[PDB]
Amino acid sequence: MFPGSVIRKLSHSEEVFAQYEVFTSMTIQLRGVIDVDALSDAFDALLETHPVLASHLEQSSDGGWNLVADDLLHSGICVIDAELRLDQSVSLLHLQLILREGGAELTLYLHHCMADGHHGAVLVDELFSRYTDAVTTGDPGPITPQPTPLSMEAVLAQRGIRKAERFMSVMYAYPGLPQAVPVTRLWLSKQQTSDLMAFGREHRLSLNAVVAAAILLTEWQLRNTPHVPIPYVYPVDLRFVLAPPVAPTEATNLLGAASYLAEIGPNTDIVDLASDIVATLRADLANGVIQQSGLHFGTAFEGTPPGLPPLVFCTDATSFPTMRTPPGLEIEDIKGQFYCSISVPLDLYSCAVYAGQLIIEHHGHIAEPGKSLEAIRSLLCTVPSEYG
Repeated sequence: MFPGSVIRKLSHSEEVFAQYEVFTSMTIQLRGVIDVDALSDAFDALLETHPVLASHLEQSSDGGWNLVADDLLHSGICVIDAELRLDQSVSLLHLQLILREGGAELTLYLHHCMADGHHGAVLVDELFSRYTDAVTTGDPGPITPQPTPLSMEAVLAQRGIRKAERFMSVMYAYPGLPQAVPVTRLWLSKQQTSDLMAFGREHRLSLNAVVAAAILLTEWQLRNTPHVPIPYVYPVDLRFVLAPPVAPTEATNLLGAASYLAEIGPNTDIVDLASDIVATLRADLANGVIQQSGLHFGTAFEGTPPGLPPLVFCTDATSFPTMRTPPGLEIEDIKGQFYCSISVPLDLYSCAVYAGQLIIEHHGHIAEPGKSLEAIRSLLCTVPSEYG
């Protein structure tokens, strides 16, 4: 509504991101001439299509958080040639362009209470779609403003759905200024990827499916604790699962959480593990466990709960291709990073295939960041060659 007025209170599912001042960034390394004027038009046009982004959070007397509306007259790009303070109470979106040699660095900051990976990616893609239309044409494209995207509990309420479920047995058995989260990243040669892929569909599996196995195996090899299970959790976009489908910007965060207690022994086989995981998902979907369980992937930012072995979180956020860029500009790299407030127990893995190259990542304040990532690294290059 009018700036200063309350848009809506955040849903319990969204509060995680407010409680840990979680912000998500997306940086595109560029090469070429950035027509800043046109870029600013695209950013302004985008904001008019998603007027919610023009707000901030205010913790209500009732312990909850209010999404309060702001004005769009203040939100503009920020060109440069840390130097920045992300603050929930102030803004939830920041477009930072840093000019460089051949190309500059485009970086979008988005508070996670307004979008999960999918919703955000769609925005990032919209931005570049408008820039291309802004440079190609004098117009960044038509603007049709959308209403306040729904919270997950809102989406379920519209449907029947009124209102962990596997880690109960292993139970007790066996936000000031935000700071960047350390992020380690390892790549794979165009070839090594193709090798892992070929090995993939040569077992009725997928990169993501295998990758998780590799991650889960390694976790055991370094846990220095045998026979102790490894609780696994990953995101599931309920947008293609639920009743009338939900569109990416239609909801804030609609990523369900799929649990899976991996029990790796010294003989456990990659495909064996990979396939069991994939199958369990299907069983849960078929039983409506994922749809009806209030579990969301935001829980990832809450680390491991009491009385439970270290949870392994991994997001299959492989994406960002087919992204429009006018003639003369080209994307050289796309890195994602979080900026939750210090002390966030964020232990998370992630992967994606960029330019036909698999990219492994480990996020969070952890000792020997590239330790497991490397163990997992060589493991994804071994399995495809020597399996028989």
